[PDB]
Amino acid sequence: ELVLKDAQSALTVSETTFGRDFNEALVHQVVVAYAAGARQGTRAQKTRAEVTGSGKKPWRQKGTGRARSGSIKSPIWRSGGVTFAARPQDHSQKVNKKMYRGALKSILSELVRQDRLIVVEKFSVEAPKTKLLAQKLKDMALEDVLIITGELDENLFLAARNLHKVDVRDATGIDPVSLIAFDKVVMTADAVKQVEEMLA
Amino acid sequence: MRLNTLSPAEGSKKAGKRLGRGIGSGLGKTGGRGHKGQKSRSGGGVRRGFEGGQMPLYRRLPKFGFTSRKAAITAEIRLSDLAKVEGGVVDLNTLKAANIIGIQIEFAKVILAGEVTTPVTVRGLRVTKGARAAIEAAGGKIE
Amino acid sequence: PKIKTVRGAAKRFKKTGKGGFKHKHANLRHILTKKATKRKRHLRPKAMVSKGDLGLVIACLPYA
Amino acid sequence: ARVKRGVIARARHKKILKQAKGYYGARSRVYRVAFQAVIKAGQYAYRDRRQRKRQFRQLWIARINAAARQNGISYSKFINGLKKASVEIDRKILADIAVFDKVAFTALVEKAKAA
RNA sequence: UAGCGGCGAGCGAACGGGGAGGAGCCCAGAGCCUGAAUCAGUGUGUGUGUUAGUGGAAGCGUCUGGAAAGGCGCGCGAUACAGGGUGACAGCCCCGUACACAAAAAUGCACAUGCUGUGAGCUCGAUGAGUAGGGCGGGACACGUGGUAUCCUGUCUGAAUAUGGGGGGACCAUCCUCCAAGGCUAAAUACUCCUGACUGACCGAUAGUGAACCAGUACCGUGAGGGAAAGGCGAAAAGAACCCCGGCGAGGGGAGUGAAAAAGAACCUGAAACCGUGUACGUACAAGCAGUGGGAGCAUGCUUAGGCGUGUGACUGCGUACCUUUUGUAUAAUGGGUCAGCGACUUAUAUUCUGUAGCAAGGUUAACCGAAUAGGGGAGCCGAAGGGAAACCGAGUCUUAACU
Ligand SMILES: [Mg+2]
Ligand SMILES: [Mg+2]
Ligand SMILES: [Mg+2]
Ligand SMILES: [Mg+2]
Ligand SMILES: [Mg+2]
Ligand SMILES: [Mg+2]
Ligand SMILES: [Mg+2]
Ligand SMILES: [Mg+2]
Ligand SMILES: [Mg+2]
Ligand SMILES: [Mg+2]
Ligand SMILES: [Mg+2]
Ligand SMILES: [Mg+2]
Ligand SMILES: [Mg+2]
Ligand SMILES: [Mg+2]
Ligand SMILES: [Mg+2]
Ligand SMILES: [Mg+2]
Ligand SMILES: [Mg+2]
Ligand SMILES: [Mg+2]
Ligand SMILES: [Mg+2]
Ligand SMILES: [Mg+2]
Ligand SMILES: [Mg+2]
Ligand SMILES: [Mg+2]
Ligand SMILES: [Mg+2]
Ligand SMILES: [Mg+2]
Ligand SMILES: [Mg+2]
Ligand SMILES: [Mg+2]
Ligand SMILES: [Mg+2]
Ligand SMILES: [Mg+2]
Ligand SMILES: [Mg+2]
Ligand SMILES: [Mg+2]
Ligand SMILES: [Mg+2]
Ligand SMILES: [Mg+2]
Ligand SMILES: [Mg+2]
Ligand SMILES: [Mg+2]
Ligand SMILES: [Mg+2]
Ligand SMILES: [Mg+2]
Ligand SMILES: [Mg+2]
Ligand SMILES: [Mg+2]
Ligand SMILES: [Mg+2]
Ligand SMILES: [Mg+2]
Ligand SMILES: [Mg+2]
Ligand SMILES: [Mg+2]
Ligand SMILES: [Mg+2]
Ligand SMILES: [Mg+2]
Ligand SMILES: [Mg+2]
Ligand SMILES: [Mg+2]
Ligand SMILES: [Mg+2]
Ligand SMILES: [Mg+2]
Ligand SMILES: [Mg+2]
Ligand SMILES: [Mg+2]
Ligand SMILES: [Mg+2]
Ligand SMILES: [Mg+2]
Ligand SMILES: [Mg+2]
Ligand SMILES: [Mg+2]
Ligand SMILES: [Mg+2]
Ligand SMILES: [Mg+2]
Ligand SMILES: [Mg+2]
Ligand SMILES: [Mg+2]
Ligand SMILES: [Mg+2]
Ligand SMILES: [Mg+2]
Ligand SMILES: [Mg+2]
Ligand SMILES: [Mg+2]
Ligand SMILES: [Mg+2]
Ligand SMILES: [Mg+2]
Ligand SMILES: [Mg+2]
Ligand SMILES: [Mg+2]
Ligand SMILES: [Mg+2]
Ligand SMILES: [Mg+2]
Ligand SMILES: [Mg+2]
Ligand SMILES: [Mg+2]
Ligand SMILES: [Mg+2]
Ligand SMILES: [Mg+2]
Ligand SMILES: [Mg+2]
Ligand SMILES: [Mg+2]
Ligand SMILES: [Mg+2]
Ligand SMILES: [Mg+2]
Ligand SMILES: [Mg+2]
Ligand SMILES: [Mg+2]
Ligand SMILES: [Mg+2]
Ligand SMILES: [Mg+2]
Ligand SMILES: [Mg+2]
Ligand SMILES: [Mg+2]
Ligand SMILES: [Mg+2]
Ligand SMILES: [Mg+2]
Ligand SMILES: [Mg+2]
Ligand SMILES: [Mg+2]
Ligand SMILES: [Mg+2]
Ligand SMILES: [Mg+2]
Ligand SMILES: [Mg+2]
Ligand SMILES: [Mg+2]
Ligand SMILES: [Mg+2]
Ligand SMILES: [Mg+2]
Ligand SMILES: [Mg+2]
Ligand SMILES: [Mg+2]
Ligand SMILES: [Mg+2]
Ligand SMILES: [Mg+2]
Ligand SMILES: [Mg+2]
Ligand SMILES: [Mg+2]
Ligand SMILES: [Mg+2]
Ligand SMILES: [Mg+2]
Ligand SMILES: [Mg+2]
Ligand SMILES: [Mg+2]
Ligand SMILES: [Mg+2]
Ligand SMILES: [Mg+2]
Ligand SMILES: [Mg+2]
Ligand SMILES: [Mg+2]
Ligand SMILES: [Mg+2]
Ligand SMILES: [Mg+2]
Ligand SMILES: [Mg+2]
Ligand SMILES: [Mg+2]
Ligand SMILES: [Mg+2]
Ligand SMILES: [Mg+2]
Ligand SMILES: [Mg+2]
Ligand SMILES: [Mg+2]
Ligand SMILES: [Mg+2]
Ligand SMILES: [Mg+2]
Ligand SMILES: [Mg+2]
Ligand SMILES: [Mg+2]
Ligand SMILES: [Mg+2]
Ligand SMILES: [Mg+2]
Ligand SMILES: [Mg+2]
Ligand SMILES: [Mg+2]
Ligand SMILES: [Mg+2]
Ligand SMILES: [Mg+2]
Ligand SMILES: [Mg+2]
Ligand SMILES: [Mg+2]
Ligand SMILES: [Mg+2]
Ligand SMILES: [Mg+2]
Ligand SMILES: [Mg+2]
Ligand SMILES: [Mg+2]
Ligand SMILES: [Mg+2]
Ligand SMILES: [Mg+2]
Ligand SMILES: [Mg+2]
Ligand SMILES: [Mg+2]
Ligand SMILES: [Mg+2]
Ligand SMILES: [Mg+2]
Ligand SMILES: [Mg+2]
Ligand SMILES: [Mg+2]
Ligand SMILES: [Mg+2]
Ligand SMILES: [Mg+2]
Ligand SMILES: [Mg+2]
Ligand SMILES: [Mg+2]
Ligand SMILES: [Mg+2]
Ligand SMILES: [Mg+2]
Repeated sequence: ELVLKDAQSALTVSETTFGRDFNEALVHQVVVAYAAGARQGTRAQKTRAEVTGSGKKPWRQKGTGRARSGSIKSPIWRSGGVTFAARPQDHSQKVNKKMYRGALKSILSELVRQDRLIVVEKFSVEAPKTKLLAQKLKDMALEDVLIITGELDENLFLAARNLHKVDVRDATGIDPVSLIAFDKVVMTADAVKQVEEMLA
Repeated sequence: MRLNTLSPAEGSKKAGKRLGRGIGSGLGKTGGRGHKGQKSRSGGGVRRGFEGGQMPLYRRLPKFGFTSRKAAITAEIRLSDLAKVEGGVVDLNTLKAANIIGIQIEFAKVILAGEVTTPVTVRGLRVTKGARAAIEAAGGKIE
Repeated sequence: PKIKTVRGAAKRFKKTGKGGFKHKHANLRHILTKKATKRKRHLRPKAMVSKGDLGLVIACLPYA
Repeated sequence: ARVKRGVIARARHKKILKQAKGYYGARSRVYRVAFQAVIKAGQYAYRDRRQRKRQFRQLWIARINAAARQNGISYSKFINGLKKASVEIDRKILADIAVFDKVAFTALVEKAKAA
């Protein structure tokens, strides 16, 4: 069960979803993988091939009292080479469905212990305005939050862009890193019901 | 847990062998590949199954057999995955929808893998002498 | 890219249930009249690959 | 991520050049030469911790042999005379007594004379 | 994988399946009837989009400082806390930003539709000859002439032509399947000299383009062609009026600006090599990798009324540099004039093994639909069964006539 702060209604949520042992390694791996997915990795140096110049030997092999050289472009020279030049690469890494679900089940269950998960009934601002949302969180005693909702209101969305420490994401689009990052998590009764069914 | 507080399980990560980095690294100067020779060099080493010019094992032995085309289009149905189709009818097209065997497999055979419960009438399918005892002992009549 | 099997090896070896490889014996193609029957009989069945040269087979054909 | 390494190297050279402070010529000024001298200084330092113990023993033994022969006994018979009288006093002290308190030392030789 | 292959090195399919995207028609021509589907223009309709743009919210007081955006304390706008500038770090000083509005004129689009101009329904009969195939020689097919189907042809030949011909991998015969010897067809696909916007676990002047700078310049070459080096005063030039020395010089010293001028243009920071000036000790009877353990004196500090630290190092025991390559190097074997910067086990996909996490006789998705790191999609793959060359049999099976 999960009590509310303006009703005290017994929302009987599943045991294994919101009440399991916090597996650290899984969560760590999934959040690290999620971070690694965020990278675009758009970078490139140029190999001795790719550098502009000639392939001609600056001086002949023998005869001259100098270190044998083949090109201007060689990485031991100045102004051309970079031995192992990088290529635009994809750092995103695979995560198993059961591991991603297991990690969400692991982190979302730990918020019930730490009391960061503030489950609520209907949560929605009157008109599309930040001023009201900023004021109404002072009564709720919140600052840095992830307001999860089932029915995503444009009124509520538009009202929480400009606020830095608030973020409004849909119950469908919850993430591993976000649930960990934010200092509290305000879930709607519908959103809990959706996420329960989604994670299963 | 916060974003900093997390950590991996002890044993997960293992750094990586960084060659050519001083004496203290152990490996460093000739990074774990000895002094001179073909193997030490960049792009070094020989190709697969090369025994220094001696006639390799994969050539000094005679080649045998031929690959059967009929063996490609036959399956070995394990009797454990028998009652997973449509009650108790397992011809071929029915079995194929259950994803037990591949699409291009006309011939097929049921072997004694163990465990049957429901009565399954195994029609239009070759069946083994041990499986014929089991399948009937469960209840279902073959053919 | 994927590893290419050393085809010549793929036709001379077959992977048994445990992991070892069966192979046909040499010295049973030609020049057989001078050979005694006891050799030719012993060379006829297939035989297992030795421990020493197992790594040379395993590398040549990584798939099966 | 490119790692420019001008900061760390200089610190490593500077650390060693500080250890070479006092030496003649490029051995103090020039890392490539200093680093050899600082290592060899370590090799000699490691060695001479063993030799310090040897040299001082010889140095004491010379003083004891000098102070004993004044009283009429050679070092060989003196130490045997002390060992036969079961005296546990070492060379370090015997040499120190031999220099400082000779009126004291005399009695040790007279004790060695008995045995 | 099946194959191909001095059956070596290597090369490497299709069938079938899951997806993206889907669309078809004209000719080798004769009736009635004919502008009606169709497009290809001159166009007409809004909607635009675009190349100029407009508005666009709400802060004050003290403290430190050269300077406030800073601290400190109280406000207020937020569909605007993207970002930039401003004398240090600005939601509210400025330019922007979100949001609502814009085009006289040229244009790129998607639908009405007047139209020089183009052909609908339906009869009866046509169905691409030096061609298909063949011999010879080459080539393309994963397929190297091999038992080699298939296609293309240089060369020499030669059918039937729909009661016909092609194909089904030598070939034949039955079945099935298509209809060559003429054409036109969007989308999914590849690319970015170029124009915008936006983003980086990209670089920050030996890096990043060769080129942050009047660089494809200087310079080199007959020429094709090669090809550099070189960034930063300060918030603001307030870039030093004026004296003094000097050659109505270079260069300095004062004065003056400024928070600061060892920030004064050879201009932030200013290392090291290298070259000096002055202070302390040692140093002109003393042999050698120049150090190292011992150690007198002398010179400097501290607190005490006695001991330490630091610099120096007379004299003295031991002591032949580093790297490389080697059986072995003080070696008179290699390499290094020194310093600073840069300079070498990497990246991608496959594979086996170790560790670790998930789930477990199961595990698991790939491309793709996705506003998208969810969730679909199990097409597949791998495992749970192997023996046999193979048919085939299967907790057995191979061998063999058969197995104690
Ligand atoms: Mg050339
Ligand atoms: Mg040379
Ligand atoms: Mg030279
Ligand atoms: Mg380089
Ligand atoms: Mg350059
Ligand atoms: Mg470069
Ligand atoms: Mg990787
Ligand atoms: Mg925070
Ligand atoms: Mg915004
Ligand atoms: Mg569950
Ligand atoms: Mg599910
Ligand atoms: Mg640890
Ligand atoms: Mg790596
Ligand atoms: Mg070692
Ligand atoms: Mg090794
Ligand atoms: Mg070497
Ligand atoms: Mg050797
Ligand atoms: Mg070697
Ligand atoms: Mg090479
Ligand atoms: Mg190689
Ligand atoms: Mg399947
Ligand atoms: Mg034998
Ligand atoms: Mg046999
Ligand atoms: Mg072994
Ligand atoms: Mg197999
Ligand atoms: Mg297999
Ligand atoms: Mg950097
Ligand atoms: Mg000294
Ligand atoms: Mg010292
Ligand atoms: Mg020098
Ligand atoms: Mg110095
Ligand atoms: Mg030694
Ligand atoms: Mg000793
Ligand atoms: Mg051969
Ligand atoms: Mg075929
Ligand atoms: Mg075919
Ligand atoms: Mg197909
Ligand atoms: Mg369409
Ligand atoms: Mg269409
Ligand atoms: Mg307009
Ligand atoms: Mg404004
Ligand atoms: Mg102020
Ligand atoms: Mg402060
Ligand atoms: Mg405050
Ligand atoms: Mg923006
Ligand atoms: Mg900003
Ligand atoms: Mg700003
Ligand atoms: Mg910028
Ligand atoms: Mg400042
Ligand atoms: Mg700030
Ligand atoms: Mg601030
Ligand atoms: Mg403020
Ligand atoms: Mg107009
Ligand atoms: Mg208009
Ligand atoms: Mg007008
Ligand atoms: Mg025009
Ligand atoms: Mg035709
Ligand atoms: Mg043909
Ligand atoms: Mg013919
Ligand atoms: Mg033919
Ligand atoms: Mg002929
Ligand atoms: Mg031909
Ligand atoms: Mg072609
Ligand atoms: Mg060829
Ligand atoms: Mg052949
Ligand atoms: Mg032809
Ligand atoms: Mg014919
Ligand atoms: Mg004719
Ligand atoms: Mg027809
Ligand atoms: Mg007809
Ligand atoms: Mg007929
Ligand atoms: Mg044919
Ligand atoms: Mg056939
Ligand atoms: Mg046709
Ligand atoms: Mg035709
Ligand atoms: Mg046609
Ligand atoms: Mg043709
Ligand atoms: Mg088109
Ligand atoms: Mg289309
Ligand atoms: Mg714009
Ligand atoms: Mg970044
Ligand atoms: Mg930087
Ligand atoms: Mg440059
Ligand atoms: Mg610089
Ligand atoms: Mg460019
Ligand atoms: Mg120019
Ligand atoms: Mg000239
Ligand atoms: Mg010229
Ligand atoms: Mg002046
Ligand atoms: Mg004057
Ligand atoms: Mg004058
Ligand atoms: Mg003059
Ligand atoms: Mg001047
Ligand atoms: Mg002047
Ligand atoms: Mg002045
Ligand atoms: Mg004056
Ligand atoms: Mg004055
Ligand atoms: Mg002043
Ligand atoms: Mg002042
Ligand atoms: Mg100053
Ligand atoms: Mg200052
Ligand atoms: Mg001044
Ligand atoms: Mg001044
Ligand atoms: Mg000063
Ligand atoms: Mg001054
Ligand atoms: Mg500055
Ligand atoms: Mg300066
Ligand atoms: Mg300086
Ligand atoms: Mg200096
Ligand atoms: Mg002096
Ligand atoms: Mg003096
Ligand atoms: Mg003197
Ligand atoms: Mg003399
Ligand atoms: Mg002297
Ligand atoms: Mg001399
Ligand atoms: Mg000597
Ligand atoms: Mg010396
Ligand atoms: Mg010393
Ligand atoms: Mg000492
Ligand atoms: Mg001393
Ligand atoms: Mg000393
Ligand atoms: Mg003194
Ligand atoms: Mg004093
Ligand atoms: Mg000496
Ligand atoms: Mg010596
Ligand atoms: Mg060498
Ligand atoms: Mg050796
Ligand atoms: Mg040698
Ligand atoms: Mg030696
Ligand atoms: Mg030498
Ligand atoms: Mg040599
Ligand atoms: Mg060397
Ligand atoms: Mg060098
Ligand atoms: Mg040299
Ligand atoms: Mg490696
Ligand atoms: Mg576990
Ligand atoms: Mg478990
Ligand atoms: Mg299951
Ligand atoms: Mg799909
Ligand atoms: Mg697969
Ligand atoms: Mg499979
Ligand atoms: Mg099998
Ligand atoms: Mg019989
Ligand atoms: Mg029998």
